[PDB]
Parts: sequence; C-alpha cells; structure tokens
Amino acid sequence: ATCADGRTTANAACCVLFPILDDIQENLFDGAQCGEEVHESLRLTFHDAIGFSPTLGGGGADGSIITFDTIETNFPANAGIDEIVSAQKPFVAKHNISAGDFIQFAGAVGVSNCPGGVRIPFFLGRPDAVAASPDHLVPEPFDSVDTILARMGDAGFSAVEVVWLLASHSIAAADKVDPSIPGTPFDSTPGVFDSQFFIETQLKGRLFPGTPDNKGEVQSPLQGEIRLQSDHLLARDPQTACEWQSMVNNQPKIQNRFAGTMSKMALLGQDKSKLIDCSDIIPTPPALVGAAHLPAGFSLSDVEQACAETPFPALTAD
Ligand code: HEM
Ligand SMILES: [Ca+2]
Ligand SMILES: [Ca+2]
Ligand SMILES: [Zn+2]
Ligand SMILES: [Zn+2]
Ligand SMILES: [Zn+2]
Repeated sequence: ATCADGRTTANAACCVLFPILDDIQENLFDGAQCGEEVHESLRLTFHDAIGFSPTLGGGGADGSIITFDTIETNFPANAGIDEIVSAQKPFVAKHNISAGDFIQFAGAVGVSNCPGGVRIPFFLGRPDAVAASPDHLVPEPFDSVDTILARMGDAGFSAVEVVWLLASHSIAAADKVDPSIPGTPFDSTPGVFDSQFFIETQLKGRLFPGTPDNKGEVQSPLQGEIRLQSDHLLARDPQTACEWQSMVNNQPKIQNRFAGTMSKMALLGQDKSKLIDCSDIIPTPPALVGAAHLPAGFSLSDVEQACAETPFPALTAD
C-alpha cells in the first residue's frame, strides 16, 4: 500500500504510524540516535510487559505503566522509569495510538537506531489497559538467579530466553543503582548493540566505579562501567552460563534471538491474531560497528570462564 505521503507499507492500516515514527525519531530520540531515550524506552517495554502473571494478574504489554502511572511509577523497581513515562505521555495523547502500542513501537523504533541492532516485529491494535500491574513483578538486580528465572518463567520465558533478552544490557545504563554515578553503562559500547556486554560481564571485577556498597551492584572491570549482581550471577551460574558465553562474538545469534524474544515480550497479554503486522514501518538498523574484543590491556586470563563444556573464545584485546 501507498500512504498519503508516498511512503509504502504492506498493510494500509499501518500508515497511521508514519507520522508517529517521524515525531519520535526527532523529539524523543534526538534525531534517530541510540542514546538515553532509546535505552529508557527499551527498559519501558520490559517494565510494561513483564507486569503479567497468571497467578497474580496484570495485562502484560498493555500500556498500563502509562495509563496507571500514578500506581506503577511508585513501585520501587520502577525507580527512574518515571522520566521516560512522563516523556512518552504527550506523544500518546497527540497521536491516537493506544499506550500499549506506543510503548512497543517506540522501543522497536529506538532499537533500530543502534548499530548492530534489529527490527523487532511490531503489531498494531492493543486495546487500552484495564488494570494496573501488581507490584513485585519486575526483577531486581539483587534477586537470585532462581528468583529471576522463576519470575521470567511465570511470564512465559525459558532460561535461555532470559539470556537472550539481556542483550538489551548492551545498550543500557544505570541511574539509580549508584546515584553518585548516574548514566554509567553496562558495557563499553552503550550506543552499539553488540556482544561487549556478554564479554565484559565475564571479566574479573576490579573496582567499584562510584561508591562501594550499593545493593544489587558488584565490582566492575572498568572505570565508567557498572555491573549488576544479577548479570554477574547469570553469566556464571550453571543454569545460564553456557548460554551467556554462546552470545560472545555471535552477533547473528544476538540479533535473531533478541528480535524474536522481544516480539514475544511485546505480545504478553495480547493475541497476535487480533493485531495487524506493521513490522515494515520500523527502520532498518545500521550494521554493527566494531567487533568483539577484550578491553585494552586485558587478556584471556581476565575472563572467568564458567562453561565447563566449551572454552571461552580466543578474543584479542584492543
Ligand atoms: C532479567 C532481569 C533484569 C534485571 C535484574 C534488570 C535490572 C536492571 C537495572 C537494575 C537497571 C538499571 C536501572 C537504573 O538504575 O537506572 C536496568 C537497566 C536497563 N534494563 Fe534491565 N534488567 C533485567 C532485564 C531486562 C530486560 C529483559 C530488558 C529488555 C528490554 C531490560 C532492559 C534494560 C535497559 C535497556 C536498561 C537501561 C535503562 C537506561 O539506560 O536508563 N532489562 N536493568
Ligand atoms: Ca503493563
Ligand atoms: Ca554495547
Ligand atoms: Zn536526548
Ligand atoms: Zn533519562
Ligand atoms: Zn544456580
């Protein structure tokens, strides 16, 4: 189909998204960059969607975190989500899209700005949310592997899918874990969707980048990077370590698995058969820049190998 402005899409119902795309690329993502607001919007997709429990309730990827912001933005795990919720709200108000659709659309558009990134499948038509998420459904960095895997499993994700989703931490920073060093990334390339996160989390810790006693934080290998306890554990625990290492220098796998698992996440609480496929509105991401490496000065002996079956691959240092 051909939209009013000449841009094309497989389904004409998707044409409504083109002005939304343009508006967010300029006014949410600073001119289509893979920066702060992309990182925050990607986190928001998860905090919206993971509010889904057969036992406890919540409608998943339903926009509840916006619609019921007064409740959800006060949950402790939603610390520091409230800025991006406030930023997204006016776009929802001005564009006649449900909040659930908008959150997933913005997340997919944002990821597509990141070199190495993917075009996450995007479906249009989620109804407005009808309940707030319960509290305590978002994993915390001080939660154990067993707790995290049980929570994610409750929502429908296998252990390997949790690892795949954590490729998000390749384009990510922390503002609240250590509030003395806001904006500190989880890998050395927070503007590049790459395997550096899976490499750098496997390194021996060396230092605390800010203060030395924050809940849910462990030592980082690098000044200017922060390491979550949860990521530290997931990289090393026997239940997940082999899958974690399999992501290292495996860009095609990171791409394929992140896109597919994000689509699953974006559809929690929804039925794809009642939605319209608008995947081709999402921009084409740039190719990866750079290549998997150890940080400058590091060597393979700095890697804490945790997969008994398969040795860590022989990366070189910058
Ligand atoms: C599996 C358990 C997970 C835990 C324990 C966890 C924990 C965290 C924490 C503590 C932060 C930093 C918040 C702050 O202090 O500002 C963070 C940031 C982030 N998380 Fe995760 N996360 C998990 C899974 C995910 C998943 C599945 C996604 C997928 C979308 C995701 C995407 C992000 C992104 C993109 C950021 C960066 C936000 C920014 O730059 O402000 N996380 N996460
Ligand atoms: Ca929700
Ligand atoms: Ca990265
Ligand atoms: Zn900005
Ligand atoms: Zn911010
Ligand atoms: Zn374990």
